[PDB]
Amino acid sequence: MKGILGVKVGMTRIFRDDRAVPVTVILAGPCPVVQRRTPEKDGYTAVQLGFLPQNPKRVNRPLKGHFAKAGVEPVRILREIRDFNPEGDTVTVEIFKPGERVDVTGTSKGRGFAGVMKRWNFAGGPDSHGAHKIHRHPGSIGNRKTPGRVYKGKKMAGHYGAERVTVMNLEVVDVIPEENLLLVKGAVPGPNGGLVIVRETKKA
Amino acid sequence: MIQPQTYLEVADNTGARKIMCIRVLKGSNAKYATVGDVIVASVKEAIPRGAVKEGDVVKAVVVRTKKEIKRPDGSAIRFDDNAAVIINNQLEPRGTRVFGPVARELREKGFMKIVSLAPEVL
Amino acid sequence: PTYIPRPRPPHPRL
Amino acid sequence: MRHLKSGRKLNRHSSHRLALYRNQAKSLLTHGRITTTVPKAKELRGFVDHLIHLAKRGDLHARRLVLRDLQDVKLVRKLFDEIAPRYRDRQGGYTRVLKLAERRRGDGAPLALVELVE
Amino acid sequence: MNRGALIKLVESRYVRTDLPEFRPGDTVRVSYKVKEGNRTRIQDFEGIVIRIRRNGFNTTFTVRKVSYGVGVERIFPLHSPLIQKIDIVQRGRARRAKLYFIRNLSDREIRRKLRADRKRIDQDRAAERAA
Amino acid sequence: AKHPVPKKKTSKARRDARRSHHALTPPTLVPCPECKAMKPPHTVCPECGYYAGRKVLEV
RNA sequence: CGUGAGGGAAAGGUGAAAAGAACCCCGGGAGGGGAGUGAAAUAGAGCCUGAAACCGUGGGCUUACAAGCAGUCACGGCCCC
RNA sequence: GAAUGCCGGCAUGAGUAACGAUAAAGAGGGUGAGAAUCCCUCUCGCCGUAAGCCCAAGGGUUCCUACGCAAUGGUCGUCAG
RNA sequence: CGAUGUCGGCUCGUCGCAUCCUGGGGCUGAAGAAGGUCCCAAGGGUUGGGCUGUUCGCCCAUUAAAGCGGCACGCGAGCUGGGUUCAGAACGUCGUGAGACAGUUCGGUCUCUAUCCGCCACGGGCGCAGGAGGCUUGAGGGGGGCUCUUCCUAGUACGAGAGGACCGGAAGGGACGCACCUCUGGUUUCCCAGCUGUCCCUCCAGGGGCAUAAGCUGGGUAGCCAUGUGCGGAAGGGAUAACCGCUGAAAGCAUCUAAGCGGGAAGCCCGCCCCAAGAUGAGGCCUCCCACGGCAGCCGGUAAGGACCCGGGAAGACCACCCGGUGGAUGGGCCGGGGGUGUAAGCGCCGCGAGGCGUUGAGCCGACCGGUCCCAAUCGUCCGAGGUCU
Ligand SMILES: [Mg+2]
Ligand SMILES: [Mg+2]
Ligand SMILES: [Mg+2]
Ligand SMILES: [Mg+2]
Ligand SMILES: [Mg+2]
Ligand SMILES: [Mg+2]
Ligand SMILES: [Mg+2]
Ligand SMILES: [Mg+2]
Ligand SMILES: [Mg+2]
Ligand SMILES: [Mg+2]
Ligand SMILES: [Mg+2]
Ligand SMILES: [Mg+2]
Ligand SMILES: [Mg+2]
Ligand SMILES: [Mg+2]
Ligand SMILES: [Mg+2]
Ligand SMILES: [Mg+2]
Ligand SMILES: [Mg+2]
Ligand SMILES: [Mg+2]
Ligand SMILES: [Mg+2]
Ligand SMILES: [Mg+2]
Ligand SMILES: [Mg+2]
Ligand SMILES: [Mg+2]
Ligand SMILES: [Mg+2]
Ligand SMILES: [Mg+2]
Ligand SMILES: [Mg+2]
Ligand SMILES: [Mg+2]
Ligand SMILES: [Mg+2]
Ligand SMILES: [Mg+2]
Ligand SMILES: [Mg+2]
Ligand SMILES: [Mg+2]
Ligand SMILES: [Mg+2]
Ligand SMILES: [Mg+2]
Ligand SMILES: [Mg+2]
Ligand SMILES: [Mg+2]
Ligand SMILES: [Mg+2]
Ligand SMILES: [Mg+2]
Ligand SMILES: [Mg+2]
Ligand SMILES: [Mg+2]
Ligand SMILES: [Mg+2]
Ligand SMILES: [Mg+2]
Ligand SMILES: [Mg+2]
Ligand SMILES: [Mg+2]
Ligand SMILES: [Mg+2]
Ligand SMILES: [Mg+2]
Ligand SMILES: [Mg+2]
Ligand SMILES: [Mg+2]
Ligand SMILES: [Mg+2]
Ligand SMILES: [Mg+2]
Ligand SMILES: [Mg+2]
Ligand SMILES: [Mg+2]
Ligand SMILES: [Mg+2]
Ligand SMILES: [Mg+2]
Ligand SMILES: [Mg+2]
Ligand SMILES: [Mg+2]
Ligand SMILES: [Mg+2]
Ligand SMILES: [Mg+2]
Ligand SMILES: [Mg+2]
Ligand SMILES: [Mg+2]
Ligand SMILES: [Mg+2]
Ligand SMILES: [Mg+2]
Ligand SMILES: [Mg+2]
Ligand SMILES: [Mg+2]
Ligand SMILES: [Mg+2]
Ligand SMILES: [Mg+2]
Ligand SMILES: [Mg+2]
Ligand SMILES: [Mg+2]
Ligand SMILES: [Mg+2]
Ligand SMILES: [Mg+2]
Ligand SMILES: [Mg+2]
Ligand SMILES: [Mg+2]
Ligand SMILES: [Mg+2]
Ligand SMILES: [Mg+2]
Ligand SMILES: [Mg+2]
Ligand SMILES: [Mg+2]
Ligand SMILES: [Mg+2]
Ligand SMILES: [Mg+2]
Ligand SMILES: [Mg+2]
Ligand SMILES: [Mg+2]
Ligand SMILES: [Mg+2]
Ligand SMILES: [Mg+2]
Ligand SMILES: [Mg+2]
Ligand SMILES: [Mg+2]
Ligand SMILES: [Mg+2]
Ligand SMILES: [Mg+2]
Ligand SMILES: [Mg+2]
Ligand SMILES: [Mg+2]
Ligand SMILES: [Mg+2]
Ligand SMILES: [Mg+2]
Ligand SMILES: [Mg+2]
Ligand SMILES: [Mg+2]
Ligand SMILES: [Mg+2]
Ligand SMILES: [Mg+2]
Ligand SMILES: [Mg+2]
Ligand SMILES: [Mg+2]
Ligand SMILES: [Mg+2]
Ligand SMILES: [Mg+2]
Ligand SMILES: [Mg+2]
Ligand SMILES: [Mg+2]
Ligand SMILES: [Mg+2]
Ligand SMILES: [Mg+2]
Ligand SMILES: [Mg+2]
Ligand SMILES: [Mg+2]
Ligand SMILES: [Mg+2]
Ligand SMILES: [Mg+2]
Ligand SMILES: [Mg+2]
Ligand SMILES: [Mg+2]
Ligand SMILES: [Mg+2]
Ligand SMILES: [Mg+2]
Ligand SMILES: [Mg+2]
Ligand SMILES: [Mg+2]
Ligand SMILES: [Mg+2]
Ligand SMILES: [Mg+2]
Ligand SMILES: [Mg+2]
Ligand SMILES: [Mg+2]
Ligand SMILES: [Mg+2]
Ligand SMILES: [Mg+2]
Ligand SMILES: [Mg+2]
Ligand SMILES: [Mg+2]
Ligand SMILES: [Mg+2]
Ligand SMILES: [Mg+2]
Ligand SMILES: [Mg+2]
Ligand SMILES: [Mg+2]
Ligand SMILES: [Mg+2]
Ligand SMILES: [Mg+2]
Ligand SMILES: [Mg+2]
Ligand SMILES: [Mg+2]
Ligand SMILES: [Mg+2]
Ligand SMILES: [Mg+2]
Ligand SMILES: [Mg+2]
Ligand SMILES: [Mg+2]
Ligand SMILES: [Mg+2]
Ligand SMILES: [Mg+2]
Ligand SMILES: [Mg+2]
Ligand SMILES: [Mg+2]
Ligand SMILES: [Mg+2]
Ligand SMILES: [Mg+2]
Ligand SMILES: [Mg+2]
Ligand SMILES: [Mg+2]
Ligand SMILES: [Mg+2]
Ligand SMILES: [Mg+2]
Ligand SMILES: [Mg+2]
Ligand SMILES: [Mg+2]
Ligand SMILES: [Mg+2]
Ligand SMILES: [Mg+2]
Ligand SMILES: [Mg+2]
Ligand SMILES: [Mg+2]
Ligand SMILES: [Mg+2]
Ligand SMILES: [Mg+2]
Ligand SMILES: [Mg+2]
Ligand SMILES: [Mg+2]
Ligand SMILES: [Mg+2]
Ligand SMILES: [Mg+2]
Ligand SMILES: [Mg+2]
Ligand SMILES: [Mg+2]
Ligand SMILES: [Mg+2]
Ligand SMILES: [Mg+2]
Ligand SMILES: [Mg+2]
Ligand SMILES: [Mg+2]
Ligand SMILES: [Mg+2]
Ligand SMILES: [Mg+2]
Ligand SMILES: [Mg+2]
Ligand SMILES: [Mg+2]
Ligand SMILES: [Mg+2]
Ligand SMILES: [Mg+2]
Ligand SMILES: [Mg+2]
Ligand SMILES: [Mg+2]
Ligand SMILES: [Mg+2]
Ligand SMILES: [Mg+2]
Ligand SMILES: [Mg+2]
Ligand SMILES: [Mg+2]
Ligand SMILES: [Mg+2]
Ligand SMILES: [Mg+2]
Ligand SMILES: [Zn+2]
Repeated sequence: MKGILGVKVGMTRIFRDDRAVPVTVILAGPCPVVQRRTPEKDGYTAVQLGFLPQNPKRVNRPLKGHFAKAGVEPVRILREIRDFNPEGDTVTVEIFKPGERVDVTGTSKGRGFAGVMKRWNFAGGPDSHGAHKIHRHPGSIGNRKTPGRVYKGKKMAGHYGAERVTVMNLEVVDVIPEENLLLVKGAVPGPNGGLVIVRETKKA
Repeated sequence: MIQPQTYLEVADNTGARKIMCIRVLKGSNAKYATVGDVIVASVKEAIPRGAVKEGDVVKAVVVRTKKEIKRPDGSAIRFDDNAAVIINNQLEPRGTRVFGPVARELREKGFMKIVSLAPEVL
Repeated sequence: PTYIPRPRPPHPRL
Repeated sequence: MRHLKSGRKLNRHSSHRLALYRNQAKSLLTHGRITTTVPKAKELRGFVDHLIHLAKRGDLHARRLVLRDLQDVKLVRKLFDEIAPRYRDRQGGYTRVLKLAERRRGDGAPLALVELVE
Repeated sequence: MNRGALIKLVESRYVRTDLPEFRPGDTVRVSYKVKEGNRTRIQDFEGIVIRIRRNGFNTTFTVRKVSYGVGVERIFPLHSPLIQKIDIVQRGRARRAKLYFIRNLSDREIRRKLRADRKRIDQDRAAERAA
Repeated sequence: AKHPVPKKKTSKARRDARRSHHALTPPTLVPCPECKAMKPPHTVCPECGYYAGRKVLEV
């Protein structure tokens, strides 16, 4: 298993064997190893990486001593990669070669309080033929006296988006290590400027 | 984007001029036919002494559509109408000629007779 | 006790 | 949702809002300082800045552009002749907004002042 | 970081430059490389460019042509490597950027509405007087 | 609708418990550097008319 | 209230005596705080007595892993006499 | 202690729905203990076979002016039928 | 009976299993292919139409299939109201009659405000024996689970022929789900142009109001989007169902079983995605502060930190969350690029003129990508450990 942190730059498309290829561009590297997790000290294996340099005048004392115990300049974000144990102390995009498959995690776009039609693709109501103020409504939520309650997990309106989402089996399309770029074919969760994680794919 | 109730101009010389799609032959519940897709239709308007006549329930292949078809090279093509060519159960054209341009998509989908007969494959 | 608002008709349970 | 949308609405349709901004532009340019509410104040900045900038350019075209929102030759004359010259080397930032300590009694609204700068 | 610039950077390897600028209302001939399994050949497509939508590398123009009785529009990507070449055949004058209206016009009404752009035709002939 | 209604009167315990979130936050205040009078931060001082270290309006 | 015939309420009590609170203080006023009257002013005119529901301030015990017709029985803790 | 009892009082729902045409407002100046709400000016909008003007019915001082803001005004009020 | 709203439809599902399809099997009057019958299996799936108020049913066109039932014949404080089920009117029929009818016909008021449980979301409090900033383990949950065609193997096995495999291997689809906006396609309430009437500024020229809460029309960035794009169902490991066995007695034979072992499903456990230590059983690791002054208690000044206040944000109903606060690019302006519009005003020339041409891809120009301290995030305030006992 290998992973690296990154930022979603945006989408475009390239041309590869006379074929339009939609791609998302990820500024991934470079990620300093900040702490390693061993089954000795921690009970599992992982590598806490760092990403994006931070103004020292904004890094408080508990965190300063954490980076110092690794000899790493203070960084904005710290995320771990499970069961990944690199050799060096820096993880760069050259750990991905074109033609590989990756899974990408991001924070999906925040739809806020979302109705049942937008959230759950409910059919809504009719818009004519006598419908009375129910055009975007969910209809029935239960039975009658039996069971006398609404199930847990019932699909209702409420906050939708800004949650953790992972797309799987995204083809790596190109790697531009001089700019620490990573071209992935397809869509990636969340907005441009958002944070992503780019692991090896668990599909086969 | 052809669905049941859609009218299509008849692109061949079978005698039919308009057909109204009643089914999309593409699995259990496909919603739409585009170029290359077989449909079942009803002859709504034919000329007299034709191989087909109004009322016939015939098969057809859609050869050009008003909605654009996209392509792997990033290009897209759209026509001024939805048109179709009437075919037999072995996918061959019941007629003798095909009027107008046809979608290149018809080639790889196995309509090489209809592509040959076309005055132009766009 | 000014005006007596007449009550809604019941649902026809016939 | 509202993602990446620029523009306050201020509970006014398309033509009321504009007339609000144009009436506030007229009043501020006229008196040099007006008091309004904080949200209205923040939006008036850019509306008024652009006019002052157009006056700095001084061409006939600009005058007629400005006159579309201000409609007062005399005030537009004052804007081109007295106001614009004292910003010749100021690259933007022709206005400022400073919040006020007290609220109105009848609707508790927070106020602020808007003024042209020096 | 400059996200726009990175995008621009990623695109640069594919940006064409060798194509004649044109405008909606121009009549143009696109020579487009297309494959007829498994051979590949050039298929010309001549028509009025009715529309150009700009997005840097992602610009795409729409060309309209009537063909054996049926109106046909194709959309090309202005940097597609499938475009072999583009030839300007007529320079027409539009009053607006998008010409969807000509879809409902007669042949003579189109000709009346898009009269020859003498000013840019003079430029096309003004050039090609080179070394 | 079919006109929903409360089914029992709310006990003094449940009523006041719903108000367990109804207390006011005392106003945020800071001393003014010039006249030392207490006032909310980020506003012109209403007592001496000073902000950012200068006179800004009459009071 | 009802066009009308007609229907048809609620609402008593300062103190022995107005001695019904000069004057001063806060306040726009209302209201209060002093001063004064009285045997008595939580008899101050929104006035005898001043019950209960109901609202509140303060104090003692108690309560944020708990299953309830709210009590009863037992033991233990804390507070008071 | 019960009569969907009678009269009175006070709770709950609740700081909740609502504050009565989506013609529309902004600023400056003045008054005043107090001003989004009163006066003045400037800008903006609405009506104009009317949302302007004049009669009759009906209403009965609501007219004009001064001094007022407890209540009435669905907020505020220094303004007012 | 001091009221338990009644058909059908819509919406929304959830369960059963006597299984419609898909998976696994035994027997076959099972050559192959395709069927029949019974067993195991409820994971997923189970189409669009014509008629009728219909449920039902018939029909058309498909499909792997177009399953049957429970949930107050599920669901009217969720909708509908065509039918039933008031008062009108008429037909047939019955009644001298008034009127009557599981007889027909046309029409006929469906109630803004959710208190408690339940459900979807989001906080506040306290707790997790010192206080803090991070990063995490995953007990336990939830989600997901479908399937078809074509090709190779091979016109081989099988078959007189027609027809036509297993096993194994490729490619492409339908529907569904999550995400996204590069392309395609929407919108884009003032981003640009054009246009009529009228009132106006200022007479021309140029413009502004109104004609809708954009006057109309042609366009249209960001965002939000599907009709558009990416990706998912798995693989694999384990244990089983029916069923098939190996070895094997009782019972010299035989027997899948009594000792023991093996194979075997779209199902089950795990695996994948998401939540998740209020998991009070309150977990772990990295790092920071640390004996404060005075009478497991209290009252004070601090610590590491935190909150307030502010500028804001593809975060958002409030709240919360995330970023920034002058040692600063957070918002606003200004500048550049993008992008939209499609050649401004003014002047010069031409035409009696409406106009035309040039200056000119001009002018105007929201949100996009960046730059720049020009304006505003001034100045500050308040909380906040001294670590119980064995
Ligand atoms: Mg993340
Ligand atoms: Mg959704
Ligand atoms: Mg949807
Ligand atoms: Mg709908
Ligand atoms: Mg209705
Ligand atoms: Mg309703
Ligand atoms: Mg409606
Ligand atoms: Mg909805
Ligand atoms: Mg019911
Ligand atoms: Mg129950
Ligand atoms: Mg969220
Ligand atoms: Mg016929
Ligand atoms: Mg006919
Ligand atoms: Mg034709
Ligand atoms: Mg909206
Ligand atoms: Mg912004
Ligand atoms: Mg409002
Ligand atoms: Mg308007
Ligand atoms: Mg501007
Ligand atoms: Mg301020
Ligand atoms: Mg304030
Ligand atoms: Mg109802
Ligand atoms: Mg209703
Ligand atoms: Mg109600
Ligand atoms: Mg309650
Ligand atoms: Mg009470
Ligand atoms: Mg209480
Ligand atoms: Mg109580
Ligand atoms: Mg309560
Ligand atoms: Mg409350
Ligand atoms: Mg409280
Ligand atoms: Mg009366
Ligand atoms: Mg009377
Ligand atoms: Mg009496
Ligand atoms: Mg007496
Ligand atoms: Mg007396
Ligand atoms: Mg006495
Ligand atoms: Mg007396
Ligand atoms: Mg005084
Ligand atoms: Mg007094
Ligand atoms: Mg007092
Ligand atoms: Mg007194
Ligand atoms: Mg005595
Ligand atoms: Mg007493
Ligand atoms: Mg007494
Ligand atoms: Mg007495
Ligand atoms: Mg008393
Ligand atoms: Mg009393
Ligand atoms: Mg108490
Ligand atoms: Mg427990
Ligand atoms: Mg406890
Ligand atoms: Mg005991
Ligand atoms: Mg009794
Ligand atoms: Mg009683
Ligand atoms: Mg009573
Ligand atoms: Mg009450
Ligand atoms: Mg009451
Ligand atoms: Mg509230
Ligand atoms: Mg309520
Ligand atoms: Mg509410
Ligand atoms: Mg109400
Ligand atoms: Mg409200
Ligand atoms: Mg109302
Ligand atoms: Mg009103
Ligand atoms: Mg109103
Ligand atoms: Mg209007
Ligand atoms: Mg103004
Ligand atoms: Mg004023
Ligand atoms: Mg006022
Ligand atoms: Mg006032
Ligand atoms: Mg006035
Ligand atoms: Mg008139
Ligand atoms: Mg009179
Ligand atoms: Mg009267
Ligand atoms: Mg008067
Ligand atoms: Mg007066
Ligand atoms: Mg009053
Ligand atoms: Mg008052
Ligand atoms: Mg008063
Ligand atoms: Mg009085
Ligand atoms: Mg009142
Ligand atoms: Mg009042
Ligand atoms: Mg009122
Ligand atoms: Mg007031
Ligand atoms: Mg007064
Ligand atoms: Mg009953
Ligand atoms: Mg009752
Ligand atoms: Mg009852
Ligand atoms: Mg009842
Ligand atoms: Mg069911
Ligand atoms: Mg069974
Ligand atoms: Mg089966
Ligand atoms: Mg089988
Ligand atoms: Mg079988
Ligand atoms: Mg056989
Ligand atoms: Mg077989
Ligand atoms: Mg099943
Ligand atoms: Mg089922
Ligand atoms: Mg059906
Ligand atoms: Mg029909
Ligand atoms: Mg039907
Ligand atoms: Mg039916
Ligand atoms: Mg039937
Ligand atoms: Mg089958
Ligand atoms: Mg029912
Ligand atoms: Mg049912
Ligand atoms: Mg029902
Ligand atoms: Mg109803
Ligand atoms: Mg119903
Ligand atoms: Mg119900
Ligand atoms: Mg109900
Ligand atoms: Mg009916
Ligand atoms: Mg009806
Ligand atoms: Mg009746
Ligand atoms: Mg008869
Ligand atoms: Mg008779
Ligand atoms: Mg009849
Ligand atoms: Mg009827
Ligand atoms: Mg009718
Ligand atoms: Mg009837
Ligand atoms: Mg009605
Ligand atoms: Mg009601
Ligand atoms: Mg509630
Ligand atoms: Mg309850
Ligand atoms: Mg919490
Ligand atoms: Mg912990
Ligand atoms: Mg688990
Ligand atoms: Mg639990
Ligand atoms: Mg073969
Ligand atoms: Mg043979
Ligand atoms: Mg196979
Ligand atoms: Mg875009
Ligand atoms: Mg788009
Ligand atoms: Mg588009
Ligand atoms: Mg577009
Ligand atoms: Mg757009
Ligand atoms: Mg504009
Ligand atoms: Mg306009
Ligand atoms: Mg005009
Ligand atoms: Mg003019
Ligand atoms: Mg006007
Ligand atoms: Mg008007
Ligand atoms: Mg209209
Ligand atoms: Mg438009
Ligand atoms: Mg459009
Ligand atoms: Mg398995
Ligand atoms: Mg055997
Ligand atoms: Mg044996
Ligand atoms: Mg055994
Ligand atoms: Mg086994
Ligand atoms: Mg096994
Ligand atoms: Mg499967
Ligand atoms: Mg987590
Ligand atoms: Mg955790
Ligand atoms: Mg437990
Ligand atoms: Mg914990
Ligand atoms: Mg905010
Ligand atoms: Mg901060
Ligand atoms: Mg600071
Ligand atoms: Mg900035
Ligand atoms: Mg900036
Ligand atoms: Mg710009
Ligand atoms: Mg540009
Ligand atoms: Mg451009
Ligand atoms: Mg020109
Ligand atoms: Mg010009
Ligand atoms: Mg001109
Ligand atoms: Mg002349
Ligand atoms: Mg331009
Ligand atoms: Mg620009
Ligand atoms: Mg700098
Ligand atoms: Mg301070
Ligand atoms: Zn001060």
